[PDB]
Amino acid sequence: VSKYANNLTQLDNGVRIPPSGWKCARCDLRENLWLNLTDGSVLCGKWFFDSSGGNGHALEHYRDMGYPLAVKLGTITPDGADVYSFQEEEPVLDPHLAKHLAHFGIDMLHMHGT
Ligand SMILES: [Zn+2]
Repeated sequence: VSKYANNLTQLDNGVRIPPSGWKCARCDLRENLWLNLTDGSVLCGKWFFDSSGGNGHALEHYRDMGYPLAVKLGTITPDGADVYSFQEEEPVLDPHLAKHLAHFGIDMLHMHGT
């Protein structure tokens, strides 16, 4: 569980999650994405060997905003999703996933949670 999730600061500043449901800033990846919990910056992170992209936008986001938390998009299930912390450096959980995703328009139950 993320310890930063307790003190999760969200920043609605032009946050507009795309009609694609997800896709990162830098590269053109449809998967392996990291949706920032704060301002809603969607980035990604390739799984070792990838031939589509996965550049270092995460560090840039730490340079720009400094918010080291993002949801691993694509792993979103009715139960929950995977989250990565750049601050804790670990794959972390969030006891407010549903709230955060719901505030993002991300409905886990939409496909098969109802
Ligand atoms: Zn990317």
